[PDB]
Amino acid sequence: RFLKVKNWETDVVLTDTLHLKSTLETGCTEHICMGSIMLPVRTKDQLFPLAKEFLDQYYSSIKRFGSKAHMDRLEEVNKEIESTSTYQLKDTELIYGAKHAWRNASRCVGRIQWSKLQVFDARDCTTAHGMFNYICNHVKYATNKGNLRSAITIFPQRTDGKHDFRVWNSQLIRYAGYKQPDGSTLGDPANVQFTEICIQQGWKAPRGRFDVLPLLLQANGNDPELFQIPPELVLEVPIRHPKFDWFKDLGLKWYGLPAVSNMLLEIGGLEFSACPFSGWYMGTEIGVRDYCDNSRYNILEEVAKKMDLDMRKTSSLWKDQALVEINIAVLYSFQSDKVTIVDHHSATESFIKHMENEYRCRGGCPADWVWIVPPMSGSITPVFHQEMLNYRLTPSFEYQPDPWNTHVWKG
Amino acid sequence: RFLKVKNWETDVVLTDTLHLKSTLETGCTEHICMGSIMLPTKDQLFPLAKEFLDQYYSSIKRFGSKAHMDRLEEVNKEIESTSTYQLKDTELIYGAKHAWRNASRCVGRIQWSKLQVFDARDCTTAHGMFNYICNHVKYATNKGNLRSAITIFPQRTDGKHDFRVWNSQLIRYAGYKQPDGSTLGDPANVQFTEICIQQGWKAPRGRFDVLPLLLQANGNDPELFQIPPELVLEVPIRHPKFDWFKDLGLKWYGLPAVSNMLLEIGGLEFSACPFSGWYMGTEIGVRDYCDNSRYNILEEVAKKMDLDMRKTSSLWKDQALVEINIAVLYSFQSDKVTIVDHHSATESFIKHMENEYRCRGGCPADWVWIVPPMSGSITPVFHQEMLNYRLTPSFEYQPDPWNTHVW
Ligand code: HEM
Ligand code: HEM
Ligand SMILES: CNCc1cccc(-c2cc(F)cc(CCc3cc(C)cc(N)n3)c2)c1
Ligand SMILES: CNCc1cccc(-c2cc(F)cc(CCc3cc(C)cc(N)n3)c2)c1
Ligand SMILES: C[C@H](O)[C@H](O)[C@H]1CNc2nc(N)[nH]c(=O)c2N1
Ligand SMILES: C[C@H](O)[C@H](O)[C@H]1CNc2nc(N)[nH]c(=O)c2N1
Ligand SMILES: [Zn+2]
Repeated sequence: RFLKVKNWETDVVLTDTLHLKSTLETGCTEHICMGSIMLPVRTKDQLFPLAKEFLDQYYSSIKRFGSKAHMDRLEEVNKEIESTSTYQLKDTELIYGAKHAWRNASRCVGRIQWSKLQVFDARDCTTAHGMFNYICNHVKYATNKGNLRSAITIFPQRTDGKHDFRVWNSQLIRYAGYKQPDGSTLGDPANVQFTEICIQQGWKAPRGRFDVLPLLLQANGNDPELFQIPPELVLEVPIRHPKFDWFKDLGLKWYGLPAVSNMLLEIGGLEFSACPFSGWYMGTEIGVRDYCDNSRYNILEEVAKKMDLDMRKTSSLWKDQALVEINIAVLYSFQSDKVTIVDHHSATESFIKHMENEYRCRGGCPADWVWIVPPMSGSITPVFHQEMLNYRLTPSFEYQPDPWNTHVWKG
Repeated sequence: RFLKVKNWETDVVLTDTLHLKSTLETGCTEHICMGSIMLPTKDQLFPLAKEFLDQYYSSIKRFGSKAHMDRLEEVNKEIESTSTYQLKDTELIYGAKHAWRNASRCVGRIQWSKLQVFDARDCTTAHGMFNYICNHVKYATNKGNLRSAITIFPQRTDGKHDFRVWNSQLIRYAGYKQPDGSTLGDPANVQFTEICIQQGWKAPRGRFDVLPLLLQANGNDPELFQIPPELVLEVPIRHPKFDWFKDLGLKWYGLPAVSNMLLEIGGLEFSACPFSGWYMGTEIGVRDYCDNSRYNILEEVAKKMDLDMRKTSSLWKDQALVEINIAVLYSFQSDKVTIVDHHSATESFIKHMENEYRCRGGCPADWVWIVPPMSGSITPVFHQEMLNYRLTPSFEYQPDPWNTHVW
């Protein structure tokens, strides 16, 4: 079967065959679409077919499908599974798997970059201190003094689910949030729960509005341990506006390195529960979501007051006016400090080229419109007008429950 | 199977049971989501009629009543006999209001029960259709105090006698391809502007020429009619800050009146059912004015604003986009023509959703269409999980008539 998608701005039509290789389920049925739903201990039984399919993919990509190297690897993995109940990926396979998990990430607009991913193998790590060392090296490498480089660090895979490696931080670099007795929040409201865990674990909170959270690292299923990222490794950008001199006095900054650390990396049926990865920011992630979500720093009103817009009627679009200026400031500040950032116009245009290229060389590109379209100025970006097909391919990044909800404490 | 939708800004969780009553298919499967795809006999009829009559009599709290069973029998008699049936006026009004209520792509559904339904099922000619449409337009426009309305022409019989309005909207601006190479007026209507000229129309070849109506009654060739200009309420677009905005020469019409959809009630098909409400500001300012395939004024506006258009990262497009949409709202509000901004309309829809979940068990909703085309995440609908499913009565798409008309 074949499936067509149309760009309604350009009339370019693309044909998807790649969805045929999709096995995992979407959440939708013939009778309900769950496309806007945020989120809709594995035995040898199901593992060898997952390994075989991955190794077929791997050896096909290197033009060795059916070779003796391919057949020998299949044999070797089979015997390792039935004898040890799991198996170890070769370095080349791990790198391939991590790159393709990114390539397959249908919610990621930044995938044109997928093949230039730096993969750090941390599968020999055994302790939380070792994890901290690997993560520091990741941050330093990825940050590269502002010339950001994509990277992923891969800690040992799950064994029986009782010895998991986990990074308890949702991102490697994030600001604390503190609930005050008067009901207000200081810092990032998204991080109040995690901040409280850190404090309970012994973290001495500075209780400011932009406190970089400590790392909370769990090795081999043991209780997690606290570590402070060396401050010289945390590149931050003070936010100023190119026309509004009062904007700096808002006291805003952000960190340069977006580094997601709570997802699970699935490769050939193996589960890597700690696999922090990093790229560089699209400006709206900070300017629209981090700063202007009502549930986050929520600076629209203070910015709009300082711009002296008509704030009495929403049809003045004072929120839309302030939002644009804030996002101009974020982009101006990062570029002025020579920290890598991409605006949503450039990013979505690159994604369309990537997607067309993927349809030609690969037969498709799974894409989640709900997430790909940026959270401001949607229809003046080319992705808004692009039909997209969403389906799940493996290798993949998956969500996993927050570890404090599942962890068995040792004491 | 009893599904939950979460609002991630407010943590409000609603439980949807209405989707289990859904019948038609979404285009999605368990292996592939098509949420962003724009367009995915005697025996079939009686279950359709039964399903509809059942919900009608339930809604008036007469389920399982004498009148319910009688009407079920009478329609059953009529289908066995005539191979179709006719709706009572009460059922027709109910069916049209619920077609709107069920329109999962419509953000303006909080108004669904205040729809004025005009029964035009006695219409037989295109001149009669024109007359009904003029009355609709005058009633709906209401000197700028817009009122929702639908006019329902006779239902399909054998598909040879269809009533169709060939316009996609009752009021739209013409589109002309220049010898110079580009497009004058609305590029989206270049083909329809051709079919009007290629049928008799005499075009002013301006930038904002109201298109004539092309009306097809009973399957005959469609006929041209000019809507009386005094019935077409237009708003000149000015900005409450930039005096040069007026010189751009922009205007738009006040009445959004979709005329090319098909209304399905109880299995009966109404191929000509123009309906109208009032605009959300972004439909004009974001889509009509700033789409690259439409009037595409962003460059000229940014030029007049003297923004740095060298690099995309100056967000000059975004800045211009905001000012254009401030002016649209300002112009309509100043001329006392009903319009709603995207902030108000999406707040209304969240309120509508909670109402529908409370009193009905759910609300089918298409996030890809509901979230406005600018400033998405500062509107509450962006953070609202939505379930999309197809209920009937419904409005459906249908092929353009010129691709079907046995001429
Ligand atoms: C290189 C520059 C990159 C850019 C500009 C970028 C951009 C984005 C953005 C804006 C999102 C939306 C998520 C949100 O709004 O919270 C996203 C999602 C995602 N990205 Fe990328 N990304 C980049 C690199 C990467 C890398 C290196 C990886 C993995 C190796 C990755 C994997 C993903 C995944 C798995 C998601 C799904 C998010 C989720 O489901 O919550 N991205 N990306
Ligand atoms: C009264 C104020 C109304 C507002 C503010 C409103 C708003 C909207 C908007 C913004 C859209 C998106 C369509 C697009 O972007 O092209 C839409 C779609 C739609 N509206 Fe409403 N509308 C209103 C009244 C009505 C009425 C009276 C009906 C029918 C009786 C209706 C039926 C629909 C349908 C069927 C769609 C989706 C059609 C499609 O798939 O393109 N609307 N509406
Ligand atoms: C509602 N989000 C909850 C949630 C939970 C767990 C993970 C994520 C998440 C996952 C991602 F891969 C990406 C994001 C955006 C942050 C981000 C990451 C990267 C690598 C580049 C970029 N430019 N930006 C967020 C989000
Ligand atoms: C990409 N659209 C293609 C297409 C084709 C056929 C019909 C439509 C369409 C259908 C609708 F019910 C509504 C619209 C927006 C116009 C509109 C209509 C009404 C009643 C109120 C409003 N405020 N606005 C457009 C759209
Ligand atoms: C309800 C909805 O699915 C949710 O708000 C999504 C919408 N699209 C998004 N898109 C991106 N990139 N990031 C997000 O967090 C979200 N949130
Ligand atoms: C491809 C995509 O489905 C298409 O551009 C849609 C996106 N969402 C939309 N939403 C609304 N309200 N109106 C539209 O025309 C569209 N177009
Ligand atoms: Zn779907």
